[PDB]
Amino acid sequence: LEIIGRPQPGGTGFQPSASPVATQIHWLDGFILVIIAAITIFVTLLILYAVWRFHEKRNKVPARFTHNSPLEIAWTIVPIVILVAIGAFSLPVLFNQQEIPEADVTVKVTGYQWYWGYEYPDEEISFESYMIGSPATGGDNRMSPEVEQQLIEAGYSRDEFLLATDTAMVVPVNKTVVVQVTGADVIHSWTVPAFGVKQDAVPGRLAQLWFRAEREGIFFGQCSELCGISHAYMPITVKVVSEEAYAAWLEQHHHH
Amino acid sequence: FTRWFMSTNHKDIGVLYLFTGGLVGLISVAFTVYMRMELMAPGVQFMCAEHLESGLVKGFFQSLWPSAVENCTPNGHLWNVMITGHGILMMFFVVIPALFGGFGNYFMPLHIGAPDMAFPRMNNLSYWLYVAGTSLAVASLFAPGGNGQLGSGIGWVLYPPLSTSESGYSTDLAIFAVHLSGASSILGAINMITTFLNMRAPGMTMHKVPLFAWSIFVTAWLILLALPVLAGAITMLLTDRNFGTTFFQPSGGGDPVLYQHILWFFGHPEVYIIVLPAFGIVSHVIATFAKKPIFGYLPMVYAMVAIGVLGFVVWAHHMYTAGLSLTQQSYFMMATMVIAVPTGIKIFSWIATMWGGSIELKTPMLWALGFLFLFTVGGVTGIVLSQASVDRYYHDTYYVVAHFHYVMSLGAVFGIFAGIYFWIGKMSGRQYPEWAGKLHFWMMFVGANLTFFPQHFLGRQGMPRRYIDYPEAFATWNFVSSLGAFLSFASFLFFLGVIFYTLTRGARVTANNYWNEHADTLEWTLTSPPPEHTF
Ligand code: HEA
Ligand code: HEA
Ligand SMILES: CCCCCCCCCCO[C@@H]1O[C@H](CO)[C@@H](O[C@H]2O[C@H](CO)[C@@H](O)[C@H](O)[C@H]2O)[C@H](O)[C@H]1O
Ligand SMILES: CCCCCCCCCCO[C@@H]1O[C@H](CO)[C@@H](O[C@H]2O[C@H](CO)[C@@H](O)[C@H](O)[C@H]2O)[C@H](O)[C@H]1O
Ligand SMILES: CCCCCCCCCCO[C@@H]1O[C@H](CO)[C@@H](O[C@H]2O[C@H](CO)[C@@H](O)[C@H](O)[C@H]2O)[C@H](O)[C@H]1O
Ligand SMILES: CCCCCCCCCCO[C@@H]1O[C@H](CO)[C@@H](O[C@H]2O[C@H](CO)[C@@H](O)[C@H](O)[C@H]2O)[C@H](O)[C@H]1O
Ligand SMILES: CCCCCCCCCCCCC
Ligand SMILES: CCCCCCCCCCCCC
Ligand SMILES: CCCCCCCCCCCCC
Ligand SMILES: [Ca+2]
Ligand SMILES: [Cu+]
Ligand SMILES: [Cu+]
Ligand SMILES: [Cu+]
Ligand SMILES: [Mg+2]
Repeated sequence: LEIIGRPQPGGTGFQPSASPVATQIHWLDGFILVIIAAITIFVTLLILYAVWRFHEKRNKVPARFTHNSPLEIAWTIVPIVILVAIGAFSLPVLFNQQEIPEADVTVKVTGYQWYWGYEYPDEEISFESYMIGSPATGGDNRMSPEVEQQLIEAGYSRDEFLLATDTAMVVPVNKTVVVQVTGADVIHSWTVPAFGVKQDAVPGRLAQLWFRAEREGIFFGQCSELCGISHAYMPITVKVVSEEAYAAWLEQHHHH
Repeated sequence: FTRWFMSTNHKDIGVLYLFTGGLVGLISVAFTVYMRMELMAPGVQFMCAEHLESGLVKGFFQSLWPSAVENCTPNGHLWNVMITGHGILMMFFVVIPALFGGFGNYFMPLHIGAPDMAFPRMNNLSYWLYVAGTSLAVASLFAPGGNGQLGSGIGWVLYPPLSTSESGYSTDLAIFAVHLSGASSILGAINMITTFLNMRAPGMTMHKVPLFAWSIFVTAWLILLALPVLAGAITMLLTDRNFGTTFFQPSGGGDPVLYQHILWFFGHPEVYIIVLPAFGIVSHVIATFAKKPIFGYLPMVYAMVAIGVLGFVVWAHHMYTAGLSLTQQSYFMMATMVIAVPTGIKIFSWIATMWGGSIELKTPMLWALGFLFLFTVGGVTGIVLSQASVDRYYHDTYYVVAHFHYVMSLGAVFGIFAGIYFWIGKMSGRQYPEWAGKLHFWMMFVGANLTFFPQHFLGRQGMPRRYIDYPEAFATWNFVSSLGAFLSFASFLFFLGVIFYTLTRGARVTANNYWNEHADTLEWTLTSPPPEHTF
């Protein structure tokens, strides 16, 4: 499997998209980015122009005006218009994100200090997922030869340290996955940037998110609500595979 | 000489707040330097569990020198303690005390022609509550805390159940520190409001009050509503921890998310409490050095009032991933976008004020112009964040960290520096050296941008907040960010040099108004420093 959902060295953009929701986020952000870069360049060029043109050596007697109605009209309406245009594109995306469709695959995720528990209620599969290099795998949350060895054996490399876990959440490509998220002890947050999803894992609440992965590969997230000493050390690995490979994975967990 | 601390004069209390805020600021900035040392490179090199075996002093000193990864057992608890300490000091014990307690107490009575505050003994008490709060916050760092170590690793906003299950009593001390801060702020606010309403000089009508005085007045009102709400939230944490309540514990039918609603109901106003006095200072400075009256005086007042008011109905934009319904998310998104309008507008007014002026680029003016740029860069990423669908990706990442350091942290700081250079001659009788002012400005301006701009990239790449260590791929922009922080630190140490120089051997101020006629508010009609008893 190709490692797709990961930060890349010196990156400045989003992680690659692997869901239609992530694609919508990338587009919406790209659209807002153009506007805000324009606003920022505009404001900056205005300040710099005003300082050059009206420097005390160039403009010796200051004006005294404190009003300009056309300008005050324009500079009020234009911001209002800009935000309405953004909201018009933005709300449908929000609606697409938060309206949970019918699940092909259902996973229940529980955050613990400091690891994730996964349950597939339709399959009676359950397991825990620890950072490779956490005390669970014999480490103490740092790189070491032993840790690099474990990364390699699990199908990763040194570069995936802090991202890769001992077990992955495995799902089939092009299927609707609904994830039910809760916390066991404190608040955690479950996220996969490549899917455009994030949901706090709050004790006493079960909250839902969805994604449909549009290509096979490996995708990482990291716990996104401070939850104590090993917050930095309880990541998320999702493996998106063929329908057949997913079935094979399921059968491997079936007890006869 | 320690008859400084018993004084009830608004000018003396203002100076005490400025120096104290400055000293606490130095401590909190030093925490950020250590933070950026550890974040400079992937792998943990400084915050090693091995340093705990040593003494308190010896452990401290070993922790400033990098170890090989193989000799450094990562200690995430110290990271969390430091960032919690950094945040709490800044939000409760640095910038508001400097702006509201410092410049607010010194200048608001001067600006409205009031001899002193309505209740001077209460003002003195507000200062001592600030000092007691600071003392407890700092003490908490050395008190038995989470994970059998010292200090609370819980975030400046103290989310339960983490905050309620943190061991030891470090967290209870932190909560008491915040109570004392709130009490200081509330006394200050009572004084500011009473004075502003009852003690204006004859002829000083509501429409003749300077913008800074207005900014302090609006701020004071936000404090009266926001701070008691925070007092409730944290008392509820205190009772969950010590007195058997389960407000935020599911086993007893509580809801951790309830805490968030109450905390952020204070929490949003808090950021406007921070920035409003900076808005005031920016208006005075730009009007002075553009030699031109402020563009739209009444719109400026109304915008501030409107922002202040709307700042109470947007809180849940801090909670988009916490489990809010689609309806809630949509409402808070719209409400947040609305408040963006009067806020963003004020930038146009400040530029219009410069426009057609006769501009001198002295130090205070440089800070004000820096403010306009940084506040804009920060404000526009706020616009991005308001969109809940996009916040899904950015929430609890370094993109949010970049946002609020630009808009809030640097906004307040550039406001503070603008005030200090503007007013130091007035307050002390001594003038700062102009070349050093400007050098400070440029070092800080370049440093701050190097620190925070790369953090937008870290956030886009998915780097979470509150992490001691990070995947190798985040290395480049973390390294650049850290070099920026070290340069900003150098600039701040230079600043402290500049202030020491100014106060001990700076050129004697001889004029009442050492700027120009367009600095036209009352403090510029008094001597430098003003008489003991003014008006
Ligand atoms: C100075 C204080 C300050 C100010 C003014 C702002 C301004 C804004 N903030 Fe920021 N904010 C903080 C301080 C501040 N913020 C802090 C401290 C946090 C997080 C704390 C923590 O978690 O620890 C935060 C976090 C935060 C979040 C939650 C992010 C998250 O945790 O996931 C959101 C979401 O809506 C948000 C939105 C906005 C918006 C839309 C604005 C807008 O009001 C900005 C207005 C826009 C501009 C100033 C741009 C310039 C505009 C023009 C020149 C013309 C106008 C044009 C248009 C409106 C198109 N902010
Ligand atoms: C006003 C608020 C303020 C200010 C000024 C700063 C200043 C700085 N902050 Fe801070 N920051 C916060 C508020 C602020 N911060 C908060 C609330 C958090 C969240 C904590 C949490 O996660 O819970 C945070 C978190 C935070 C993080 C993320 C931590 C994490 O997620 O793990 C980082 C990372 O580098 C950081 C860095 C810096 C740096 C390098 C500086 C500075 O070094 C930048 C350079 C600036 C200077 C050198 C100027 C200093 C001047 C003053 C402070 C004025 C003093 C007063 C007088 C002179 C009268 N801060
Ligand atoms: C959205 C971005 C905006 C950023 C802000 C920068 C723009 C500011 C431009 C101000 O424009 C000036 O406004 C004056 C007042 O309206 C006009 O004076 C006119 O009106 C005055 C009376 O008010 C007279 O004194 C003058 O002679 C007469 O030219 C003047 O022509 C015009 O150039
Ligand atoms: C006036 C401003 C004052 C601000 C203070 C600034 C202090 C600067 C500290 C720089 O020290 C560096 O720290 C790195 C650790 O981040 C070390 O990285 C190296 O050594 C580590 C082991 O210690 C390895 O893990 C790293 O990969 C390797 O790059 C590097 O040798 C060392 O030079
Ligand atoms: C811990 C952080 C360390 C921060 C780094 C500090 C770097 C300081 C550089 C010192 O160089 C200074 O440069 C000034 C500017 O050239 C000189 O002023 C001189 O030049 C000015 C020219 O604008 C004149 O106004 C002054 O009167 C005249 O003294 C000044 O003598 C000289 O010492
Ligand atoms: C961590 C600590 C970092 C260091 C911080 C120190 C910052 C403050 C240094 C101020 O430097 C002074 O500036 C004066 C103002 O420019 C100079 O006066 C010079 O210029 C005047 C104005 O032309 C003349 O009248 C004077 O005689 C002539 O000495 C003076 O030499 C120079 O020392
Ligand atoms: C491939 C995407 C690169 C885009 C990086 C620019 C992000 C910077 C955001 C902050 C802009 C504030 C004006
Ligand atoms: C091989 C060791 C490299 C030496 C670098 C030491 C870093 C010194 C940091 C001290 C700064 C204190 C604020
Ligand atoms: C007095 C001449 C100084 C040299 C010009 C400096 C330009 C000032 C621009 C500052 C604006 C920062 C955004
Ligand atoms: Ca490190
Ligand atoms: Cu966690
Ligand atoms: Cu976490
Ligand atoms: Cu807010
Ligand atoms: Mg969060």
